[PDB]
Amino acid sequence: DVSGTVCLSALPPEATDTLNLIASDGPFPYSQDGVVFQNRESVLPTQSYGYYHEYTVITPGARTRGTRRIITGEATQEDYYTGDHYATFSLIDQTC
Amino acid sequence: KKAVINGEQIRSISDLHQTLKKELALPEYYGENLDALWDCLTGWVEYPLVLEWRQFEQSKQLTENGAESVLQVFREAKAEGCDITIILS
Repeated sequence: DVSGTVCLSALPPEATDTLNLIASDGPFPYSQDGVVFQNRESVLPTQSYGYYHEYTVITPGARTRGTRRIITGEATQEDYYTGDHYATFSLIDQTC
Repeated sequence: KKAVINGEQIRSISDLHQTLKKELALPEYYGENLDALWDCLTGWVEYPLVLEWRQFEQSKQLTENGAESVLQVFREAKAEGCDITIILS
């Protein structure tokens, strides 16, 4: 299950930069970005293969891909953020 | 890199993830779940890797096929071209 809905302005500012790269289809910094996300723990709502895709949210300073990601769905503004390496997810509200 | 899992000793999925975090030298922030393990096999682990999973059919029992889900992740990474050899006993 999703752990709540969080305003985009309460997430790290790099999550807005990832949404803006999704909207222009890149270019992305990591070759994992844009691959299908299989939702293997079934934390997000169960959907067929190909509904979700994942993208890194940079962590400034980390020097690795780190723990933060956005996963997109296909419904309008259906974007989820995890900041703990896929253990939990929240729905992003991009209007606040 | 060689990783050994003694399958008769793992009775929780948590200890399976902790044993993977040690034997594959995953990041300290490893999320201990299947989507984090897939992210680490496609972006962090050293290769070639040899994974010896001894007494696999015992691990299947105790875990409900928490073990089979893990082993399916490794088989999918190998099918994408990561150089993994899986040896069960």
